[PDB]
Amino acid sequence: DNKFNKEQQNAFYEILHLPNLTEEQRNGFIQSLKDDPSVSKEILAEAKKLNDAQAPK
Amino acid sequence: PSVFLFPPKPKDTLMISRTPEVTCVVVDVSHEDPEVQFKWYVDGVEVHNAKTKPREERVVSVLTVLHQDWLNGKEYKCKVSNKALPAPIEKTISKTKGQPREPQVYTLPPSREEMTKNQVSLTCLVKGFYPSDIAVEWESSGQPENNYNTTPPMLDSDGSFFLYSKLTVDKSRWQQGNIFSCSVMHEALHNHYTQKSLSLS
Repeated sequence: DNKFNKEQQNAFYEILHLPNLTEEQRNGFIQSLKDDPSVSKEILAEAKKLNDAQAPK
Repeated sequence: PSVFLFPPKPKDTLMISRTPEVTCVVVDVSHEDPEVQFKWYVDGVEVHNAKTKPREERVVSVLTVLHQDWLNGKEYKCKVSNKALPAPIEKTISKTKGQPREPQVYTLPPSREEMTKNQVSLTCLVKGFYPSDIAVEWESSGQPENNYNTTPPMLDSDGSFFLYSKLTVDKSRWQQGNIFSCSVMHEALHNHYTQKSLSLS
């Protein structure tokens, strides 16, 4: 929201560039970062988990 | 001069019978000049219904809030004055923003493996809820069952939250068909509460 959270920003950058996520999945995680910045670290882990699970078959 | 600010209990904000309150706590105060003055603000407008508990050897201030104001995302802020400290210290708290989502409540019976034991575990899975503010209780035939523990909410895959609640009961009570029920309280629930029962087939 208003103030600079380093983990929120870093999480946002990574999720933006995760190669295996769809558009809707990407928007969902980024929306969670906006709504709930205090759990940015856990949101990123869930995003990476989904990204790796959807790695090119 | 540390300044901490806590939200009301999830149950207090949801149940009209209960009284929700925001709490402004402080430690490391000057024994030199240990008076301290709180000035509260709701959405940027000053209120005066706050009460300061007697000091301790910790000075805490309690502001009572309207259930609906907290649930509608109003901002609360206490200004802490003190002559033995530079300028005042402002801190703000609010309910977590974001689209609320309804919890899914599932009761799970004890594993067949646990039946060898004297006491068995009654499990309640609560998932898919947002924000994380939630309350959980157990009861049996009207009366409260207090021998339970509920994990804090944990972030799930889809950004929502989940938790588990474990009620421990004597195997005897479970095996003679006693009815147990878990009640969950969340803003995205109808009437802010629901209950699910669990019993032997």
